[PDB]
Amino acid sequence: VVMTQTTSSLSASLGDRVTISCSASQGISNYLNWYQQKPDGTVKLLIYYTSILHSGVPSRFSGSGSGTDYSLTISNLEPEDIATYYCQQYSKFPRTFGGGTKLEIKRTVAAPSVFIFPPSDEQLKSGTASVVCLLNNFYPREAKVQWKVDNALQSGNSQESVTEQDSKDSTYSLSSTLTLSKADYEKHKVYACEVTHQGLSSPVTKSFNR
Amino acid sequence: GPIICAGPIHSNKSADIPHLLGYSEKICQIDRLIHVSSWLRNHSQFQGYVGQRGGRSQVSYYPAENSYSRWSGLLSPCDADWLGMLVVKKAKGSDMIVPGPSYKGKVFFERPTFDGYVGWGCGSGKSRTESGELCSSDSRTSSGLLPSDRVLWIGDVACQPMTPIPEETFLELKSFSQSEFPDICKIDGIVFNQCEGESLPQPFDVAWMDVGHSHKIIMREHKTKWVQESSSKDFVCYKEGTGPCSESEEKTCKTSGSCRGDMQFCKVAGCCRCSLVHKPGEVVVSYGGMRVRPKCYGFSRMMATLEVS
Amino acid sequence: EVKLMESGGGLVQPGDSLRLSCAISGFTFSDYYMSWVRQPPGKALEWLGFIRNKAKGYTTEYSASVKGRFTISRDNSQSILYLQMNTLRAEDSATYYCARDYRYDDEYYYAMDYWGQGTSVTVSSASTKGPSVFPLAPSGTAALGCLVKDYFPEPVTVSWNSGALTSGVHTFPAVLQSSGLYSLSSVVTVPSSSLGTQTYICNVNHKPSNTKVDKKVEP
Repeated sequence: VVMTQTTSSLSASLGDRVTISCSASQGISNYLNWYQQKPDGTVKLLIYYTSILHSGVPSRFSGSGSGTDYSLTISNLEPEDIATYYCQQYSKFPRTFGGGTKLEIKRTVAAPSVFIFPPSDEQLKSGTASVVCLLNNFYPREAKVQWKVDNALQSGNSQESVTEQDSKDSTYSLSSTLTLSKADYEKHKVYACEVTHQGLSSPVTKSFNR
Repeated sequence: GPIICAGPIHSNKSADIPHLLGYSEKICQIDRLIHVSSWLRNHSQFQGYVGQRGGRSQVSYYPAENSYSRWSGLLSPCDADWLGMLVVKKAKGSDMIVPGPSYKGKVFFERPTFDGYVGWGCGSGKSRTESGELCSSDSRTSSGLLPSDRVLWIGDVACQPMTPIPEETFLELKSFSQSEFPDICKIDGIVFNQCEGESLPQPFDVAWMDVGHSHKIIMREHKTKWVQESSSKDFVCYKEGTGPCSESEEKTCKTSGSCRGDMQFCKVAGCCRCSLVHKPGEVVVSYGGMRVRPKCYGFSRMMATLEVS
Repeated sequence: EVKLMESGGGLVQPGDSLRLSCAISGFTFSDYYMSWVRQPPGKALEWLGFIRNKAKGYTTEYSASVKGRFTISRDNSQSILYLQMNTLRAEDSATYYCARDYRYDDEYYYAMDYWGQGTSVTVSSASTKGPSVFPLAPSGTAALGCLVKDYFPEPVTVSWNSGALTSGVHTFPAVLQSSGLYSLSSVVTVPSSSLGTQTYICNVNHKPSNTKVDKKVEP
């Protein structure tokens, strides 16, 4: 049996009602449970058998559903409820879990504050050059970073990382790290990072010259 | 005698049977043994219908006494097939025909196998040998429109809607079954225990239930008890002597409470007329700690092989 | 208070074996089935198998994923559940939870009602390597940072100015490179009007290699 949680992430505002939806590759005849994992890693039981609330779970939680379709519903998102929500079935032998649904808080659009860093000398003395682009305190998490060495989109040699949404301002921050050889680093002249985001009217680009 | 429609007195063996959508339309078709007939058409080079005048109530059952068929409202493997709840499989060369039943003259006979349900059919103008292994030509069948004695249903079976169980429960039942029947090695060719040397196929009178997983759960000691639900599937709609209500008429009679019916129907559904089908209700097995509402439940004969120690 | 505590994870090489164990508090251990569940990193909870209770005579069941390599077993005397992982392999690396499940056969209510904290297992062929830290020099407000690069086993802590500097720092999730070692940034926004009045040292330590480095980051 294959479970699908429709949305990987899911944005919401404190206090209002939230619904996470679980869909099953075949009818699981109500044998469905709901777990909640918080970032520390901890896991707790919330609902078992579609709608039965596990001991000590608050009443704002409820789940329901049938056949192949099941849903978890917090009636007042409260800050503690910000966590990843996993569903899991037990009609067929390999107990299988969903893919989870992490809960993000909605805030006003925020534009990134883009910085770039050129590879440091210690690093170059050692055979690798790393260019690093930073996107600071942006919202929503979706954003696209483009690396352009002498105006050529370089793809296959960058890696990105996003923080978890901040407790303080509900923003994200992203770092893209362009990993090169010192050979291929010295082979070009203009290095640029391109950032397209909802709060940017036009693609901001910060760049440096070797 | 029947549940809706009295035994059918069919016009011609070459006429085809429609697929109806109503519940009571099908319950009638089962009363007129239309379902076994279609099976034979769909599968065995058969021309026509079966159950002439006698109908479903007049079929032959292997154990000569046969309690569940005394209640018109219990479903047989074929009746449960006709409502999509299960499949009565076409016999394979390998499928073992139990000895005991009187196969002489039979055009269709069926038994539960360990991993399903198997029925046997015969072609035009044919009927089964006395062994069951061959249809020799029987010119008493050449009319194509045969009585219900040409239909054989092996075993004392009941089939009901099943609330399905987590496979975890099934593995745990499966295990207990092996623990009550430690000596059996293979049933109807499906591995029941794992054995080194296995005996010759022997005949096997057994209780079992279909819990809807890989195979049935054979039980030595257990407890069965029946409860009546008054459900929407427990009531049939008809115009007396005119047959069953159409599908639309039926959907309406049960949901808008505006038709007629017996007290038991009106008590729960309010008040074409629909009444309660005669059965003890639905059976609930109690086996090795657990309670299960099974798909089918019965006492059949299957082919088990035993351990050589 | 039902408690479960996993223990015994680490970095082992493919083919290696490794035994995890789960310690029980607050409830009659022999009563409950127990399951082992693993969560590959950047993945979802996988369920692996379980061991029934004394009533159903300590039988076990295993997901296809690991049948014949893993082995669940309990030690009623010590109140410990064990996961025995033989012929380990790169795909096995994940964090491993044990969890007690609640069973109501009469209604078919089967659910994993109390969980451990997780113990992390990494199965890899690479030997521990400590990180290289290179600075991320500056130019309203300014941003500056460290680049922790090329380190195996994952846990790397990064703090700034020995814990004084906390507001406005971001330490990013490590990323596994095609090299098979990890790399990460930790960066901070500072008033640009102090860039040079104030020393910023990011102190990174990486426990598995006993590597500890403080780097000064200057303009």
